[PDB]
Amino acid sequence: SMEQVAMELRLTELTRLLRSVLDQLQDKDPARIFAQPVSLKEVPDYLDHIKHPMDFATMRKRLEAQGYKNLHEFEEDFDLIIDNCMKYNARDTVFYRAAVRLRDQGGVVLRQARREVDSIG
Repeated sequence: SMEQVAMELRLTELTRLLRSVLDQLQDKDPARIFAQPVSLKEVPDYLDHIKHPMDFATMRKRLEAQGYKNLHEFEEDFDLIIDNCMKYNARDTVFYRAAVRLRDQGGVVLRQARREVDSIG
C-alpha cells in the first residue's frame, strides 16, 4: 500500500532527525565514556546492579534498523545511558560527573528535537 510507504517515509525522516540528534549527543561525550557497552569482562557484577544497560553504539544499531518509532523511545534509551551511570558510579567519580554533564548539554538538543518532531510531524 501507498500509506505504508508514506509512514515509512515518516519513520525514515524521524530516523534522519534522530541520527543527527544522536551525533550531537555523542559530541557532548568527547571522552567516549558512553560509546560502547560496559564490559562484562571488566565489570563482571554489572548486571547485578544495572538491569538495562545502554550505550551509544547500541542506540545506533537500533536507529539504523529503524527501531525507534518515536522520540520518546529514543529519549528513554538516552536516559538509561545517564541514569545507569549515576547509579553504578559514586557522585565523586569522573564517570558520574560525565553523565551529569551529558545530561545537561543533551537537554538543550532534546528540547529543540521535540519541537522539530512536533513541527515537521
